[PDB]
Formats: sequence, structure tokens, C-alpha cells
Amino acid sequence: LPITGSMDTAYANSTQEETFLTSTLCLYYPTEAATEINDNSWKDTLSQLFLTKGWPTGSVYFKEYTDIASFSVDPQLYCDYNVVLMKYDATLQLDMSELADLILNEWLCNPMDITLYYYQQTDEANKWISMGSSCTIKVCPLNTQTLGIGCLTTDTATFEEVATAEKLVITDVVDGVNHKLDVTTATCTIRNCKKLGPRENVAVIQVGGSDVLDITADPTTAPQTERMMRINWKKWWQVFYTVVDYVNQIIQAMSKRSR
Amino acid sequence: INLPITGSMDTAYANSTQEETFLTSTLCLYYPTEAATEINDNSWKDTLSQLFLTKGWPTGSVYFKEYTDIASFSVDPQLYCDYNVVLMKYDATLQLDMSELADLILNEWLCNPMDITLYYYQQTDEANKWISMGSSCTIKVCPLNTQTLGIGCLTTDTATFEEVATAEKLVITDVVDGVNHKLDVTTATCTIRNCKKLGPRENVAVIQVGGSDVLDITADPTTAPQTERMMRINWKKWWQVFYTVVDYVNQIIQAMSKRSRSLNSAAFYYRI
Amino acid sequence: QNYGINLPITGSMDTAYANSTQEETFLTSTLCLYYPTEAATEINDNSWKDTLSQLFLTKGWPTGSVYFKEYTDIASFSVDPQLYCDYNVVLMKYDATLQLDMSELADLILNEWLCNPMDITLYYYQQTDEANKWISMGSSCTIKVCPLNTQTLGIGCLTTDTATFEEVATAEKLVITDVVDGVNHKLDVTTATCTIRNCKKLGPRENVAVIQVGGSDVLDITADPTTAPQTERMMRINWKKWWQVFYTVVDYVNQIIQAMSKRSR
Amino acid sequence: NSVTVRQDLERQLGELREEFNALSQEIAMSQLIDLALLPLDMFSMFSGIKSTIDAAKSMATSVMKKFKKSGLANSVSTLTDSLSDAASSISRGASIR
Amino acid sequence: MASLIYRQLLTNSYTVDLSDEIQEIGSLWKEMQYNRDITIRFKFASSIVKSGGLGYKWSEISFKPANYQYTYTRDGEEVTAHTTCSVNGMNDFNFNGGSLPTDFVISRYEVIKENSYVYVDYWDDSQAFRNMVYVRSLAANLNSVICTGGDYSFALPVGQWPVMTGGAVSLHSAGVTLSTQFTDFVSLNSLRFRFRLTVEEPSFSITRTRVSRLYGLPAANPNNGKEYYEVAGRFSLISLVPSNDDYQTPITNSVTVRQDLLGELREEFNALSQEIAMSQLIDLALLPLDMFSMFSGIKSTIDAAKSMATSVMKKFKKSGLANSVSTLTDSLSDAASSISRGASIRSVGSSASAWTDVSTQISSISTQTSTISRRLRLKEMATQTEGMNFDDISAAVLKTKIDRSTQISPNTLPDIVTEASEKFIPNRAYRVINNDEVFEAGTDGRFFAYRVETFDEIPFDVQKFADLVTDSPVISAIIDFKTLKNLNDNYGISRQQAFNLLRSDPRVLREFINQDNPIIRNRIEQLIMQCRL
Amino acid sequence: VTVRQDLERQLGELREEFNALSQEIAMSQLIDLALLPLDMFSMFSGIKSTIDAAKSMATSVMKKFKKSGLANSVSTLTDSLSDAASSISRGASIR
Amino acid sequence: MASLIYRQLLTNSYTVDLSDEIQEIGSTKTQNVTINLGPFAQTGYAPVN
Ligand SMILES: *[C@@H]1O[C@H](CO)[C@@H](O)[C@H](O)[C@H]1NC(C)=O
Ligand SMILES: *[C@@H]1O[C@H](CO)[C@@H](O)[C@H](O)[C@H]1NC(C)=O
Ligand SMILES: *[C@@H]1O[C@H](CO)[C@@H](O)[C@H](O)[C@H]1NC(C)=O
Ligand SMILES: *[C@@H]1O[C@H](CO)[C@@H](O)[C@H](O)[C@H]1NC(C)=O
Ligand SMILES: [Ca+2]
Ligand SMILES: [Ca+2]
Ligand SMILES: [Ca+2]
Ligand SMILES: [Ca+2]
Ligand SMILES: [Ca+2]
Ligand SMILES: [Ca+2]
Ligand SMILES: [Ca+2]
Ligand SMILES: [Ca+2]
Ligand SMILES: [Ca+2]
Repeated sequence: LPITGSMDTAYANSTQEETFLTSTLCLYYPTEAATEINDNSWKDTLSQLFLTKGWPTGSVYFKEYTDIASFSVDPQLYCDYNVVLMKYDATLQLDMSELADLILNEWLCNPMDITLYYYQQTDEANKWISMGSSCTIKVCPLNTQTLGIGCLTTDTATFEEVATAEKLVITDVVDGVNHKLDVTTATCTIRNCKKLGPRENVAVIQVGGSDVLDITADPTTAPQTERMMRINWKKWWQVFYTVVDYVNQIIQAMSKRSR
Repeated sequence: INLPITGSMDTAYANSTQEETFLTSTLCLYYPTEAATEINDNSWKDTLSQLFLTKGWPTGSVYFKEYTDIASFSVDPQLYCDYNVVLMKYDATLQLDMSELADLILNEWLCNPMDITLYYYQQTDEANKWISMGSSCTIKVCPLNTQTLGIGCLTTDTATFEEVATAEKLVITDVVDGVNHKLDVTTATCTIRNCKKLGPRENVAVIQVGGSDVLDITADPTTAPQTERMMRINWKKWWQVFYTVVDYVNQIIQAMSKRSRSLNSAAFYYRI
Repeated sequence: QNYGINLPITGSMDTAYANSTQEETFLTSTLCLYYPTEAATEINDNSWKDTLSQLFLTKGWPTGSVYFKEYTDIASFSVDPQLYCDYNVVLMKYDATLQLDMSELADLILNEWLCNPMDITLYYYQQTDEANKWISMGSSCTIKVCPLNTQTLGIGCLTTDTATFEEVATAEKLVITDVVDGVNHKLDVTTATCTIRNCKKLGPRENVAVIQVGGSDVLDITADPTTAPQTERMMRINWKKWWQVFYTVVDYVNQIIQAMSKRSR
Repeated sequence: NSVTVRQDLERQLGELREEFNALSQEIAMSQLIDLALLPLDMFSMFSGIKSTIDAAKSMATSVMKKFKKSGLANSVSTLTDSLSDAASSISRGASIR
Repeated sequence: MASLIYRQLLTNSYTVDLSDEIQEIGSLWKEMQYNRDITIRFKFASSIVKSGGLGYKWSEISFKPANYQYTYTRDGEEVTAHTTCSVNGMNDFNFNGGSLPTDFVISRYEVIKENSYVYVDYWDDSQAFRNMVYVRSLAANLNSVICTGGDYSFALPVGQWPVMTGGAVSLHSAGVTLSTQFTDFVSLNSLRFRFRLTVEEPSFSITRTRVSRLYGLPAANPNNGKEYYEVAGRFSLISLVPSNDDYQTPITNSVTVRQDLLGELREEFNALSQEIAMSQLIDLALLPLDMFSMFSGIKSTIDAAKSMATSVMKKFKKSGLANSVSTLTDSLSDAASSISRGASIRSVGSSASAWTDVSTQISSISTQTSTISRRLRLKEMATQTEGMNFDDISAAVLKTKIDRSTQISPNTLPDIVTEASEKFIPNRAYRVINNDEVFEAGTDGRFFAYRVETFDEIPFDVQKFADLVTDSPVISAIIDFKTLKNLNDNYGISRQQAFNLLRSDPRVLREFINQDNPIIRNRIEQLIMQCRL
Repeated sequence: VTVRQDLERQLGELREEFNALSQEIAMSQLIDLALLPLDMFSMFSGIKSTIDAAKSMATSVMKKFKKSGLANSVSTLTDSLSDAASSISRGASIR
Repeated sequence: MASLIYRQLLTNSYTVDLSDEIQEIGSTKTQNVTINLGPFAQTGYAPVN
């Protein structure tokens, strides 16, 4: 619907200190942090600290995850404010970028029946996301009369391999050709997903090296958003105290979902 | 041309030059051997051609020029195409090499030969550098003073000269601008040229297949810019990289613009 | 300084002719000669270059503006000729058996070609206009062509048996091929020792000057068999020695450079 | 006798739309209005286009079989059905007024 | 428009000839949801026929139909299935080493290439393959298979063996149709797919001969020892189960239909006649209801949707209407040509005109008028009229009845369209205007001359009415003089309204019909009740 | 082998028959017939005897019809109109 | 006229069905291709033991 307004009105009070009381926060930290900390009451400690900023005790949740890939496998983020702490690993750069591309952006996902149907991408945002314990995907484009191009529609060895033993994959192929696929359906499920407007409710925080995340598959933007943040670390208590102290900035950089 | 141009802001003109050429574009990829190694296919070039055909490029317009290594490619890079894309892998031990390659191909250079022995050269502006190409270029430099003596070096003992390149194929050397230097180079295996930087080359596009943006095209440390035709990708396979390039070549081509100065095959003009 | 564009120029007919830019263009330009090894061989002198330079110095060309660049033979010169100067002269010996190669050399250097690459393993190529030719360089090029019909099948040749292809070159160091414009050709070439490039002949290069040393004028630059022109920078001489030729060039270097004109591109 | 004569891929309809958007506006108006008073029947409309094909296998039928799947034709049939139904006996829907 | 549809049927009659050629050289309702899954396991056969002599020569190595019967799992039930595979359109090669009795000769052997097509009839004991008696749509998406030829040795009693090897083609699914398997006492309805062949890399060859680098698949050993080739996919099918009051969905489709035989279709039409309205009918009688728009709203069966328009046309060009049209055209042509020996039958008019040649007379002016009016029905579908063009109203009634009538079928709509076109408004009148003097006429032997402004009769000037109706445009008598005068008397009428009613304008017609004028409602209801069949 | 001409003498005899039947035509009835929308059926039903179970005459005549001056001129005209509509920079170069 | 072309496409839509009937029937009633052998005769060796 349409929305009118004016410029003569005055600014209202600070919704902070009320959004905190009527919202929830959810940190997602790696097991390395719990290990290095080596304490059982650090959650109670951090909640009592948040209680000074105003976040009550029954509003902050900590949801451990053993590894970035195990997290990327069906991440069920259901909270009113989500923060993720992500270690940096050159060997895991594309995986920790696909995780970002998955959580930061909101996806309209339909299922996929490979064995019975052949699919194509329409626009630049209709991608193929596969999740599971070990995915191994191969693709063979086709021509107008269902013949392979550098591949054979039956001989799986002639297919083109794009993923190997990946727990999460985000596949973009040429938009306008019908592809046949070969996927380890036993261990991985694959969906055809159109990227809608971003998810303004999650905030990635990269604990280590330089900014590497390229959400945009197009290699021209390489944008860095407001809720893709960075930190340099040598311990984890410093990271968590920094998060605590600058949570208001994080929650100003995040905005509750519309859907 | 010196004469002026005019325009407007209300018109919808539609009146413009129409002509013909080689068939409305050409494109040339420069991919590393590692890509075809990982792929292990002998039909992938034709596959990519028939893919590009969906994006509009006809059969005889796309080309691939395999290059074994960044240094080998830096040694006399002969680009003669109407659009050039350069996939380039990340290696923290090669930052300077793959920034010199960028500063060479992205920018347009005007180079004059140099005779080390008979003469002692110098730089005038902040754009008059010395580029050396070959198989192994070991360069050494001695600045000089008003009375044609040395400064922390000796005109006779080459060991006293100050070293700036060791076992490099491509070197782009910038020294203090306004003093005469004496040089010692492996002239048998390398050729050095006094080059001047001109307006950029809008016909090439670098694509860092791997790690974060590092290329400091501008030798001055204050700018550290990043151009529209300086791209980055995150990769774990090469088929996905090529499918990405093909699905998003129209943006690459919107970022690249055909040349203006003239036609040429190398990465620099010769004007003696 | 609007580069990359082409604008209407204007002038008048009342302006007077300005001064002679000669005696300044010589100083701010460079002249490169390309002589054959036979010349220095006959001569048998080590200081002939300094001699010709001190002679040019009388005509106006200063000492280090002149350059001499030897070449053993016309074919070795045809192999990737890299002419990078501001005024090039090329002294060319006549041989009735080398006529086609020394005409291809002329058609390659006198003109300015816009050259795109070529890959034979993937595509089948066709020509579009009468100036879109295929120039092949290397040490020994053996080029064979098989034209195709509308339905991608050969004409008097088979697309597998390379022996049935039609041969246009046989171990040539430089070749310039024109074929029927409107038909796709499949090619066989010695890619290892030869590079082929699809080139379009643009307007001519006014920066070089060929000087035939011996026989009658034969060079047919224009591939079409109707023009057979003789351009202004296509010179002839009759010779029995080489010192006389070099003295002639030096004495008439001003007419040569008037026939030449600094490049556009 | 070959492996097979493949049929090369054709376009991305996005890019074909962009080819039209490149031929956005340079049509002449006198000539267009003179063109839009002509019965440009099937022969006239499918003869001149690109002047090169061997098959000729009823491309008018090939475009008709995609023409009768779209909104226009379905709307025409919907209108005719509505007219016939409403005429014959059919109750007017509460939303219909 | 609504008569343009008849004109278009007559025009496009030329397709009936090629349709019959094709057929010769070839030879309340509900909906149920297939799009069920299937897996087709099949195989080829061969037929080898050797010649006599010493045993070095064969005269045929050809393909042959091949049945197969197996079982597989689907949705947790073991279903028994049965396939039948055959081929069509193959290249017959031959090898010949000489005319001597000891030289290797294969006089004819078949190879399937891209110009061939294989057919795989399929059947199982599921419910779909007994419910598929009335289909609305059928289409299947199946994966491809790559079928390769195996080693085959020719049994030469003397010398070395020729070894047939290589060869391969790819079957992709393209095309689904119905078929039947004929058993001894009953018949089975089956679903035959058509795969197209795409040649592949392995080149067939005949060792110890001058045959090599020859692609395709021959009939020697197409299976390469494989017990069968297996494709897998989904088949999408829509049904026309004749269900009822909205419960008790059938199974096995539980019906018979009118194939056991019009006597009751006429009664259906005579029940649907008067329910039709008038304002909306006039709104529909101005629409060019061309073939698509006339045959779109029919929820046809899979065969009727393919041949409905041609089906009605092949009977529409057999009728009194078409024959009378051809007779009129032949009369006109023979009159324009035969003048020297001119047919002097009759001419009520200035000169001889085929529109004014009375004949077959088994009052004189009444007879002449009726005979001249029996050709204005041809003027109607010859586009020399001006008004509501009665055949248009007939076609509107037709299109308004065949979208409601339950009893419509492929064999049934043909000759119903024609009986309609022939028996809708049998008696009908027409008029011609000249210098503000209207001359009417009707096939019932009635004529009326009258002035436009002040309706008062006049002697009917024959030999002038004919001279006018021959060339001048004609109009229809929807608003005929009797009702027109009743209207001008009771419902006092204006000059423009009267001129438009003479011209039979739908605007003024529908305006009166919305003003609730019984002297027009009665006439239109009479026209409907005459459009009865 | 293949022939190089055929049907010419039959076509000549039919030419003579047409150029001898032309004169006996009448004018009034011809003007009466020239206002008739003589569709395919109207033109091909009233043949003299429908001589013997002929093929589809519409297709038979059309496969020759679309090779002649009339149809090629129609195509040329439509192509010229489209080419003139396409570009504006040419400057109405047909004079 | 220039919209009569759309009206004509609609009107002549019925021929899609005839074309599908061609496609389905001709492929069941196609005649096996027969090759014209070359002007030579593919002779070889004799039966060797
Ligand atoms: C907003 O803040 C001002 C000053 O802190 C306070 O006076 C006012 O009451 C606040 N607004 C509301 C709605 O309470
Ligand atoms: C471009 O063409 C249009 C119409 O042909 C004309 O009105 C306009 O003036 C032209 N542009 C210029 C700069 O003259
Ligand atoms: C032009 O030439 C004349 C004649 O030699 C000379 O006097 C004059 O100085 C020249 N112009 C200039 C600007 O030197
Ligand atoms: C007869 O028709 C009228 C309207 O046409 C309808 O209202 C009525 O119900 C019908 N009679 C029966 C018995 O259905
Ligand atoms: Ca991944
Ligand atoms: Ca995409
Ligand atoms: Ca492959
Ligand atoms: Ca370097
Ligand atoms: Ca030193
Ligand atoms: Ca410097
Ligand atoms: Ca040569
Ligand atoms: Ca040519
Ligand atoms: Ca040959």
C-alpha cells in the first residue's frame, strides 16, 4: 500500500531500550571459543553483562556449532536478531562465502526432481543450492533437441564437475540452457531458489583475516554490506566483550524482517 | 582531435554512426594451465563457445590463450583482441608480480629503448618508469650527484650498486625522479625500456580468481585504488568459475570499452 | 583533445603556405634503413655506418637519428617484420622465384593490417569482404583449405581425410591467403611452427618505403587482378654496386621522406 | 555419416530483449505508419525474414502452436465462453456487476 | 462475422482432402490426475535369412518387433508390465564382394539412423491403463538411453570370420500416443512412446572387408548381450471420466457412450432453444467467431481436439448449402460464357442475371419473389448484405447451444453443424432500398413494397426489385414490415430509428430490446423458436 | 538423366483455347460475377467434371503460385517497406 | 490488416493439429531408405585358409 509523510514532524524517542526488552538475540559461536574459554558459566556471565545494556536474561541465546560446514548444513535461524561469529580459513573461503550468501539473503526455494526433469536458470538470481553431509554435483548442458555439449546425457563420467565433497554448494550456471544433473541425492538435497531482498536480521562477523566475502556472484560489485563485519583476534573473551559492548551498533545495523 | 563537441539534455537523438568491422566484437580469455589440468577435457573450449553463443557472441569470436605461469605471461604479453579477460590466481608470494602485470596491461604505456652502457638515464615525472622484460632480470642502480660521481656507490665496482630486482622476469622500476642513475642489467637475457604511463587501457579486465584485493596498480602508496575492470572471485573449482564468467560476461563487457589511441599487439607502444 | 572520436574539420583558401618543416622534422624524427647482408658483404668495411651517418649529417639528419638494421634474406625479414621507427626504408633485391613472397612482404608492410587471432581446432572461418585475408607467418607454413557447403559438408574434400584438402601454400615463411568470400573453410596448418591471423587491410601505412634494387616493377599490392597499381612509396633502381645505391638514397632522402608521411594510428 | 550434426544454441531471451532495446527507437514514423496499413499475411511476414533456410517446415505452424498458449488467446476464448454462457442461462457472479 | 465462420469453413475445405489423404496413408464430466511414474524395460529383435549355395551369402539382416514381459516396483506395489518394441524408417545397406558363389555378400541389412523412429508400446495392470479410454491430454518426460551394438560373427564354414562390431545410437523420448494390444478375446488400451535416434561416437564396421567408419546401429546384435534397455520417467495424462452428481468417482471408467447408434439431440436443442436470451445473443451475434474461438470452449477428447474443424468441414462441404453455392457459381459462369448459345430459361429483370432466373416451379409474382429470395441466402454468405445477416444469428445460437449441450462428440458435431446451417430459419425475408422505396421479399412467397418515412404499402414493382437486388446491397428482414408497421403505429418511432431498423442496426435493435418492446421481443423469440433443429 | 523441358505444347494448346474462348464472353454477367467473393471452394468446386479424383487443388496451384512475379513482387515490396521503416540515418536513399 | 495477421494466425491455428498428425503418422508409415551403391564394386580377398 502507499505511505505518505511530512518533513515538519519531529523525531521520536529512541526505540532502543524497548526493542531490547521486546526482542530476542541469538549468538552463533564456534566450539573453539567454548574450548579456549574453558568455563561452564560464561553464558550466565555474558547474559548478566547484556543485562546492563538492557537485554533481559531470557532474551539472549547461544547456539554453538562445531564447524562452519556443519552449520551451513540446513541453518535454522529463528530469532528476532541473529549474530554469527565466523573464523577465517583460506581453504574454507568459498564455503564461508556461500554461508553468507545463504543466511544474509532470503531465498524463495522450490524443490527439484533431477531424474524426471531437466531445469534451466531464467534470471541472474535463480540459483541451485544443495545441502547435506557430502555433495558431489555434475552438470551437462543441452541443446535445443536434448543433446549434450561436451558431455553425454547418459555417461555420467563425461559430465562437468562443479562440486566435490561439499556440505553446502551454491551453483550458478548459464541462464538459458537446459541442464541435466547428477547429484548424491542419498546424502544431499538440492533446491532451485530465487534470491529475494536481503535478510536484514542476521549479522556476520568475521573474526580473522581481511574482507573476502563476495555475496554477488557477478564479479563486478563485490559489495560489503552493513551487517558483514570484521574483527581481529587473539583471544575469544575480547571478541565477546566487544560484541556485548557494541551490540547497539550491531542492532542498529540490523533490521527486523518484513516477512 | 582538438575541435570541440556539443550536446543537449532534452533530445532523444537516435542519430549516430553505423559501420562494420570484424564481426561486431572479439573476446580472448587468458586462463592458467591449472584450469585445463583440473578439467581434463578436450571439448571445453567448444562448450564455452556454444555457451557464449547464448549470450550473443557468434562462433568465430571467442578465443582462449593458455598461459603456463604469471611470469611467462608477463614476458612479452601480446594482446591483439577487441576484448581481453585475464583470469589470475592468488599467491601471496607473487603480489608484486601480479600487480606489475596489472599496472602493465590495464594501463597504456609508451616505451623508448635504452642503452645502459653509453648513457645514464633519469626520470622526469611521476609516470616515467623503467620496465624490464626477459628470462632472468637482475638490475642494479647507482644514483649520481651534480658532479657526475656516485652516492653510496662507485662507478667502477658493480658490487657497490644498489639492487632492486633479483631473479625477476618482469620488473617495473621507479627510482627518484630528477637524478641521473647508472644501471647494470643482464642485457643478454633481459631488455629494459624507459616507459611513460598514459591513459588507461579499457580493453583488458583482470579477474583475481582467489584471495582479497591486493593489486596496487598505482606505484604511489597513497591511492591504492580499485578500478571497475579489476574483479575478484572465490573459487573451489574451475568449471564454476568459467560458468560464472559466461553468465556475467555482459557486465564484464559493460565494464570494458574498446581502445581509443590505436591498434597494437603488445602491452606498450614503441616511439624510439 | 577529443580522441576516440572523429569531428568535421574546417579551414579556408586565403591562408598562406607556412614555412618548410624540413630541417625540423629531420631533427625531431628518426630514419631506419633495412639493407640486405649482401650489401655489407660486398662492401667489406666496418665504418660504413658512421660514414653514411656523417653524410646524412650534411642533409640535416643528426648523428643518432639514423639506424641501420640488417636482414639476411627477404624471407627471414618477412618472418615477423617489426618496423618501429618514424621513417622506414627497405632496400629489396629482385629474384623472379621470390616475386610472390617479396610482393606479400610489400602488401604486409606498406599497409596497416588490423589482425585478429584464429583457432583452427574449434571453428570454421569465412571471409566477409575483399580485404579480410589470412596472413600466416613462421618458419615453414603448409596451409590446406577445404570449403564447405550450406549444410557443413566439403566441396571436393572430406572433413576427415586431410589429404583431400586443397593446398595453397607449401613450406612458405610468409603467406597471404584470399579465398571466396561467403563460404566457410576448414583449415589444416602447421600450428607448431606457424601462426595464422585473420587480418583486415585498413588504409595504407605512409611510414615505410620499399625500394626494389633490380628488376622491373612487378609488385601487385592489391590482391584483386584489376588494379596492379604503383604507389608513390614503391621505388625502383637499377644496380651494379651498393655504394652507388646508398649514395643515391642519401642524396635523395628528401624526396623519399616527402613520399612518406608520419603515421596516423 | 558423423557423430551427429548438433544444432547450436540460439540465444538468451534476456539478451534478445536487449537486442530489441538496442533497436528501441530508430524506426521512422512515416514509414512505420505506411507499413501498418498493409495485410502482411503469413507469406509476406515469413518470406523476407533472413532469406536463408532449407527446412521451411511450416514455421507459420511453428509460431501458431506457441501463439495459442498465451494470455491473448485464452482471454479471447474466455470472453467467447462468458458471452455464450451469460446469454444461454448462466448466473452472473456476485462479484460481477 | 458469425457468417464469416461458415465462409471460413467453406474456404478452408481444401484441408479436408489432405486430411483424408493422411488418414488413408496412415490406416456432466470430471477429471482425474495421472502424471504417474513409469519405467520402460524393452529390447529389440532380429530376423536373419540366409541364402543357399556354399554358405557365404545372406539375403536379409533386418529388424523385427520384440515383445517383453517383466515386473517392477512402483509406490510399494509390484506391478507386472509388458512392452512391445519396433522400428520404422531405416537405411538398408548392402555388401558385395562379387558374383561368384564364394564371395561375401549381404544383399540387404538394416541400420537405424537419425532419420528412423522407434515405437515402444507399453502396458501394465495398474488403474491408469484401464482408465485411459477418454483422454484429454497426454505427454511424457523420460530420460534417455544409449543403445550399443555388440560383437557378431558370421558363420563361414571356411576361412576367417567377419566380425560385426561397434555402432551406437541415443534414444530420447519425443512423442506419446495411444495404441491397442489385440488379445484373443478382449483388447487392451496401451500407451506407445516414440524415441528419436541420435547417432553417437562408436562407428560400426565389418572386419575383413572394405566397410569401416560407418555409424548407426544394425540388427545383428543391437542389445550387446544386455537383457534389456531401461528408460525411466513420468507420464502425464488427463481423463474425461463421465462422472455425475458430485460424488462416486468411477474406476475402470465404468461407462458406455452413444457409439451404440440425433433423435434425442434434436430434443436437447428444442429444450435449449427458448432458454437463450436476446440482448446477450445480439451482443454475441456481432463477433467474428473464427475457428479457434468457435472450437476453444469445447472440452474435447484427445482425438476431437485434433480433428474437430476438419471433421465438421468434411460434412459441411456435402450439404444443400454448399451444393447450392457451387450451382450458383456454375450458373453465373455458364451464363457469362454461353451467351452465343445463351441459356434462355427466364430473366425477370432488365437483362439475364443468374440471380433472377426462375426455375423448378413444381401467384406468379409470389413464385418469382420466393425463387429470387432462395438465393439471397447465398448473398448472405457472399458478403453483399448490410444487416444482422440471419445466418449470423443462426451461428450465434449454434455457438450458444454447443457450449451447454452435454451430448457433443467427435462423430456427433459433424452433420449437426450442417443440419443447423441448413434448418435454422428456413423461411426468411430480405429487402432492398432505392430512392426511399423499400422492396421486400420472402421465401414464403410474400412481398411488401413500402416507403421509409410513412409506412403505407405500394404495388410491388417486379422487374425493378430484381434489377436492384441483383447488384445493389441487400438487407435482412429481422424487423420485417409487419412488425415494423405495428411498431410505428403503437410505439411511435423516429426517422433515424426507422432508418436504422431498415438497415437492421444492432445498436438500435439492442436499444429496443433493452427498452422492453414486445413487438421486437416477439419477433426475436420467433426467430429463436425457428432456430430449433 | 533428366529432361530439360516439358508441358510446353499442352500449355500452348490451352493458350490457344483461352485466346479463342475470350471473345465469346459476355459483359453483364461478367460484371455480375466479379462482385462474388469466390473463395477456394467456390473456384474449385464448379470445375467442368472434377475430372478424376484430383489431389488438393489449392496446394497444387499454390506450390506454383509462390514462385512468380506477383508473389516475389509482394515480398520485395514488404521487404522494402520494412527496410525503409528500419533505419533513419540512410536519408531516404531510394530517390 | 496488420492485425488481420494475428486474426489469421488464430483462424489457421487448426493446422497445428494436422502438422502433429503428419509428425505422428509419417514416422509410422515411412519407407526404409535404400542406398545407391558406388560406381565401383566392393571386392576384396578370397576365402583364405
Ligand atoms: C522522549 O524523551 C523526552 C526527554 O528524554 C521525554 O520528556 C519524553 O517524555 C519522551 N517521550 C515519551 C513519549 O515519553
Ligand atoms: C535526429 O533525427 C531526428 C528525426 O530524424 C531529427 O528530428 C533530429 O534533429 C536529428 N538530430 C539532429 C542532431 O539533427
Ligand atoms: C617563414 O619563412 C620566411 C622565409 O624564409 C622567414 O622569413 C620567416 O621568418 C619564416 N617564419 C618564421 C615564423 O620563422
Ligand atoms: C424452464 O426454463 C426456465 C427458464 O428458461 C427455468 O427457470 C425453469 O426452471 C425450467 N424448468 C425446469 C423444469 O427446469
Ligand atoms: Ca561450499
Ligand atoms: Ca545464473
Ligand atoms: Ca565432459
Ligand atoms: Ca616482478
Ligand atoms: Ca652501495
Ligand atoms: Ca618515478
Ligand atoms: Ca610467400
Ligand atoms: Ca577475399
Ligand atoms: Ca580435393
